[PDB]
Amino acid sequence: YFDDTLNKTKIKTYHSSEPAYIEEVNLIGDESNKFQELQTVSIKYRIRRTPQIGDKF
Amino acid sequence: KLIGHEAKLLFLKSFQFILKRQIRWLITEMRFPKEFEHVAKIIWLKILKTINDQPQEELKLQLHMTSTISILYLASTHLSLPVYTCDYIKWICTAKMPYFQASEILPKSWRIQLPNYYVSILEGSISPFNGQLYNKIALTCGMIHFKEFFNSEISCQGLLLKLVMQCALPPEFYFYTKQVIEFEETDIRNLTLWERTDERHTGRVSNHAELRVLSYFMLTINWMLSFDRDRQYPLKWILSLTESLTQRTTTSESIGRNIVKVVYPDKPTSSDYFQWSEEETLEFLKWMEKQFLPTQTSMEMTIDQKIARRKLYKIFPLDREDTHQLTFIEDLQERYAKQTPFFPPARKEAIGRLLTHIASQLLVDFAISKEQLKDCISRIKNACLHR
Amino acid sequence: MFEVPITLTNRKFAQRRKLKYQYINYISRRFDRISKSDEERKFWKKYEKPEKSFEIWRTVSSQNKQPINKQKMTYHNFKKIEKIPLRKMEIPLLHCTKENKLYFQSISRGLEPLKTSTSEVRNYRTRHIVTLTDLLHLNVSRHNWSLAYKIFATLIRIPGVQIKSLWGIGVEILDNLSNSSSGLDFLQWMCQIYSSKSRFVQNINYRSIVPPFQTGSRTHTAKFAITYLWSSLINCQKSMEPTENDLLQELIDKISEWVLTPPFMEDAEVWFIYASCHLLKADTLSRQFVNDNKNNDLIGLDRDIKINQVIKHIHYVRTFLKICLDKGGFAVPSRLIENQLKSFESRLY
Amino acid sequence: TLKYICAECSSKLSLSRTDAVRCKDCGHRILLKARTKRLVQFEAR
Amino acid sequence: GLLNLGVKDIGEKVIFDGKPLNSNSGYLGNKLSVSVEQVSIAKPMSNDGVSSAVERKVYPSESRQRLTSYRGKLLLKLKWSVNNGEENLFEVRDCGGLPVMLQSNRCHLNKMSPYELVQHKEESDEIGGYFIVNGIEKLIRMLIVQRRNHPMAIIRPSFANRGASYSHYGIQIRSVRPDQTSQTNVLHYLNDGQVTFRFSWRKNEYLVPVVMILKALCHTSDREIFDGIIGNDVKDSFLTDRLELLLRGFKKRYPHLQNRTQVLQYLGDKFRVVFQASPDQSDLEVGQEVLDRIVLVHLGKDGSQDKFRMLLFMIRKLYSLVAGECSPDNPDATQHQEVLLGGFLYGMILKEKIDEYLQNIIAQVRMDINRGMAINFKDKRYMSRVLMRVNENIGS
Ligand SMILES: [Zn+2]
Repeated sequence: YFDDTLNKTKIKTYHSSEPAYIEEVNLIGDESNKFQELQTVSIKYRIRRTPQIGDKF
Repeated sequence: KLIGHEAKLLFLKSFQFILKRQIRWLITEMRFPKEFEHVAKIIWLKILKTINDQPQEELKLQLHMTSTISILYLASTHLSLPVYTCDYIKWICTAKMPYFQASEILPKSWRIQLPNYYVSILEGSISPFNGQLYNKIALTCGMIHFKEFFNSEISCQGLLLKLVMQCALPPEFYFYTKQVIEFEETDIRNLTLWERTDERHTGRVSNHAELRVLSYFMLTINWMLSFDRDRQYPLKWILSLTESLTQRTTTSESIGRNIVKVVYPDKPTSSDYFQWSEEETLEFLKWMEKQFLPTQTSMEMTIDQKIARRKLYKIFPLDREDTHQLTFIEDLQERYAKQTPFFPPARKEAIGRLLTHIASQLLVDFAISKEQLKDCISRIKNACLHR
Repeated sequence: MFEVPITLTNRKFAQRRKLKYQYINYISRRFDRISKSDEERKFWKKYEKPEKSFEIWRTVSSQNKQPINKQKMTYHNFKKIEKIPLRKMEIPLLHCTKENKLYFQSISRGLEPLKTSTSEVRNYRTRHIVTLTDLLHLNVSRHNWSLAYKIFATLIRIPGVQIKSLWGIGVEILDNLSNSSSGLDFLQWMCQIYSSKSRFVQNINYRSIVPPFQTGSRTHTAKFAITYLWSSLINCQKSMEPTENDLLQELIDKISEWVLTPPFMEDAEVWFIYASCHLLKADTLSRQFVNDNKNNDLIGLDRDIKINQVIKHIHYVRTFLKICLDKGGFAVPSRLIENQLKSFESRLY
Repeated sequence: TLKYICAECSSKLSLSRTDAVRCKDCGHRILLKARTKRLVQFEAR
Repeated sequence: GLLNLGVKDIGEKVIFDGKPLNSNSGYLGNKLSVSVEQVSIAKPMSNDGVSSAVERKVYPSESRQRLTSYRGKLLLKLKWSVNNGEENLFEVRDCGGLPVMLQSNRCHLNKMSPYELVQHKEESDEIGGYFIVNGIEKLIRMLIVQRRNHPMAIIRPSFANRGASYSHYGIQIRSVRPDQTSQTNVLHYLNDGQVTFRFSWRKNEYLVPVVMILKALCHTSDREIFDGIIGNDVKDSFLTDRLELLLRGFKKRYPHLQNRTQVLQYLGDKFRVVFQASPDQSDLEVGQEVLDRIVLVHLGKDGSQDKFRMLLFMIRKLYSLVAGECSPDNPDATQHQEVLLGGFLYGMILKEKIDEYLQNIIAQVRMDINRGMAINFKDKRYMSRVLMRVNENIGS
C-alpha cells in the first residue's frame, strides 16, 4: 500500500509459525458511504493440517 | 477547461474538426472526388486567414451552427453540385450531417476542454429561423469575398427541375419559369450567389438567388395559369393536381419533409404532426428507433443509476417486443398518372388554393417569413413591370 | 397539445413570474394594508402549499365563515391600490425583454396568454419529444397497441422523461399490450425507483415536478405504488378459486415490508387494500372448504383445523378494517363489508 | 487484465484505482479477487 | 407480540413546564403525556448513499462476508399527548438497527426452502436462531429461573440475614407480567409473628408489612382477612395467636390508617419521591400504581380481589411452612423451574431501554426548561428539536 505521508510503499508482513495458502481475497466497499479507495480487504488463509504426532484422537 | 485566447484556439479547433467530419460524409453522401474535399478545405483555410488577423483578443469568430453548412454550401456552389432546401431537408431527414449534436468531436476531451464559453455552445444548439440561415451565408461570402473567388454562384437548372418534379411538375413549367427567369430575372442570366454583406444589420437586399427562383416559380404558375387564354389547362385540371397532391407517403423524401416539419415552427406542419397519416406515423417511429439511437451514448450518477436505466430499457425489450413503400420517382410517376386525364370565380379560387400549397412546400424547406417570402414576392412583382 | 416530458426551457418564464409575483406582493400588500426570486418564495410562504393531492378540496361543511365583505370594490377603490404597484413594476420592466414588458402589461390588465410556452420552444431534442407525446396520446385515444408501444419505447430513450406519463401511459400501454409485460413489473420497478422515503414538501419552487403523480416517500402517497398494490390484488384474483402460487402471500409480505413509515405511516387503502387482499384470502379458503359442507359430505377429516385457520383470519381482517376506519379512513363503506363477511361466515358454518 | 467477481452477480470486471468498489452489473459492494493462470509448485504430499 | 404488551406496560412519562400561567399555582397544569403506542420492526434493508435509493433485502451471507451486524430498523409509534389530550402527536422514530434472529419472523430466510436457501449461499439446512453481531455469531444462552407465579416455600439463612426476629422460613413467588418481565416477591415470618414483604424498586430492595398491602388491595374487614387465612381452621392456637399478633400489631403501629384510601395515601406519600409521579399524581394514584406495579403482577391490573386472595394464600402457605406441617421446596430442583428464553430476555431488555429512552426525553425537556424554558409543549419544532437532541439509537 502507499501512504502519501511517508511517500513510501509499505507492506503488511505475515507473522505466524506456519505457512499457509490464500483462499479468498475479498474487497470491502460495503455499508460505506463512498470509501471507493478500497481501504478494507479480508484475506483468508488455508493452513493444511496433516495428522501428526501429538494430535489428539 | 480554459478561458480566453487558447480556449478560443480549441473552440476554433473543434469547429475545425466537425466541419471536416461533415465534409467526408459529404463525399460518401454524394461521391464527388478529391474535388469536393479540397475546395472545402481551402475555403475554411481562407476563413481561418481572416480569424487570425483580427486576433489579439478578437473573439467574434464564434461561428454559429449555421456557419458550417454555409461553408459547405458555398463550396458546393463553387462546384455547383446541388441546392439548399433539398440539401437541408436531406440532411435533417437522414441526420447526414453531424450538425445537430456536437458530442462527436473526437473530443470526449474537447468536450471537457470546458465547452465553456464556446465548445459547449457548439454542435446542435437549435434549428434555423427566418433568415437565421441565409444571412450567415452572406456574411461568409463577405468574409470570404467568395464571389470573386468562386465561379457560377447560386445557379442550378437543377433546382428548377427539383421544383417542378416537387409537385405539379408541369414539364412545360420548367421552360415557362426558365423563360421568365430568362426575362427580367437578372437580364436573362443565371442568378449568382449574393455578395459579402459586410454590414452587420444584414438588410433584406433580397439577393439570395434561390429565394428569387422560388418567387419566379410561384409567379409563373399563376400568371401562366392566370391567363391560359387558349385554355390549355382545364378548370377541373387545376384542383385535380392539388387533389392528388393532398400529401401521401414518400420514397424517403416526404418522410423527410415530415421530419423537418417537426421542428414545431410556425404551425404550418404542426397539425401534420397531429394528423400524421397512419403509417407516416409508423415509418416515423422507425426513423426514430434508427436515427436517434445516437441520441446519447449517466457518467457520475453512481453506476447504480446507469444500471437502473439499463434495467428499465431492459423490461422494455421493445424493438420488436411491395420491400413495401416506394421510391421517389415511383410516387412522382404515379401522381403524374393520377392526373393523366388531361386530354370564372371558381378557377381563380382554385388557383389561389394551389399557390398557397406550394407556398407551404417551398416555404417549409426554407426560412419562410410568412411575409418576407411575400416581401420577396412583392419585390420582383415590382421589378417585372418595367417593360 | 399534450403535457411535455421536460424541465420548461428556463429562460423567459423564470423572469415572467419574477414580474408576476413581485407585482402580486406589491399590490397584495397595499390591499392588505388598506384593510388595517425571493418574492416568489414569500408569495408561497403567504399562501401555504398543495398538500399531497391536487386541489385543497376539503369538505364544504363545518365552519360558517361569513364573507359578505361588501363587494368592497369601487372601481375607484381598485385604482387607489393599483396606482403605486404598477410604477414599481416599471423599474424592473426597464430591465426586462420587450416580449416580457408586453407579457406583464397583458397579465396586469387581466389578459391571459393564448401563446403556450410549449408552442415556441425551438430545440431539436425538445422539438421532437413534443412530436413524441401527442403521437402516443393520439394512439392510445384509438387503442393502437402495436404503434403506441413503439412511440412510448422511443420517448423514454430520449433524455427527457421524468416518470411522468412514463408511468401513467407506461402501465395502460402494458395492459393494452396483450403481449409482453404486466404493468406490474413496470409498476414494481417504479416503486423500487421512486420510494422517496424522504418527507420533502414545500420549500423551493417545484416547477419541474408537481403532479403528485410522481413523488412521495415522506407522507404524500405515491399513486403508482398504490396502483401497484391494486393491480397486484386484481392479478391475484384472476383464475384463483374458479408452491408455484405464493402471489397472495407475496402481496401480504410486500405490504408487510411497509407496515407504516410513509405508507403504513399514512393510512387508508394502504390499510384498506392490504385487508381487501386479506379478505380475498379468507374466501378462497372457505371455497377450498365450502361447497356442500367444505367440499361435500362433512369433513370428519380431523374435524376442522381449516375453520380455525379461517376464523383467526376473519377476526384479524376485522381488526385491519377497524384501524383503517378509526385513523380517519373515509374510503370504506363498512355496512356492506360487515354484511358480506357475516353472510360468508354463514358459509363456513 | 486483473479480475474481480461480483459476490452476488458473478459478473467479471476489471476494477481501477479510479472506480467505485461496486459490481457494475448488480450494485453489490463485495468483490472477490479472481484467481489467474499463475504457476504454483507442489510437493504431492 | 410480547413487545407491544411491554410498551403498553411502560405507560407514560409526564413532564410539566411548571407550566406557568400566572389552583394554577397549587394545581398548576399543562400536562404532557409521552408514551409509545406501537413498536414495529422491519426486515434488514440497505439503501445506497443516503435516502431516495431503492432498498434491497440484506441477507445474512452479506453480513458475515462483510463482517458486520445483521440489523433491522427499529421503529416505534411515539405518542406525544399534551394536556391529557389537548394535543396528540404521532411519530414513527427509527431507533437504529436491532439485531434480528435468523429464520425468525424477521429474517429473510424464515420461509426459504432449501433450494432458495442454497441460492442464497447458505447451508442447505441452516437452523439459524443465532445473531450476527459485528460478523461474529452469538446466541443468547437460555437460563434456568424459578417457575413463575407459583409460591415456592424456602428456608434461607438470608431471611435471618435481614435482622433480628427474622426466621429462616419464607415464601418466594416470581410474578411475571404478560410481557415476561419479572418481579420477585418474598414473604417473611418474623419471630415476633410479624410478616414482612420484600420487593425491589429501581433495583433496590424495599420491605413493607404485609397487612398494609392487604388493606391496600381491597376494602375489607379484619374478619375477612382473618377468615381469609385461617378460615375453617379455627383450631390452630398457633395460628390464632400469631395472626392475632399480626392484626393487633398493625392496630398498634397504625391506629390512624382507618380506611383503605388513607392507607393508599400513606403509600403514595412514602414512595412519591421515587415513583417519579409527583407534579402530576395524587398519593392515591401513586399508591395504587405501586400496588399495580409490584404486588403479584402476574395477576394483572384490577386483580385486586384476586391479588388479595393470592396474597392470603401465600400467608397460609407461609404459616404451614412455619409450623412444619409441610416441607420446603428446593429452588435447585428442576421440578420448581422454568426457562428464561433468550428472545424473552431480549424483549425485556428492549422494554427497559425504551423506558429509559422516554425518561431520557423527559431529561431533555428538563435541561431545555432549565436553560431557556424557551418553548411550549405544542410546537412541532419542539417535537423535532427535542427528539433530535436526545440520543435515540437504541439499536446500537
Ligand atoms: Zn452483481
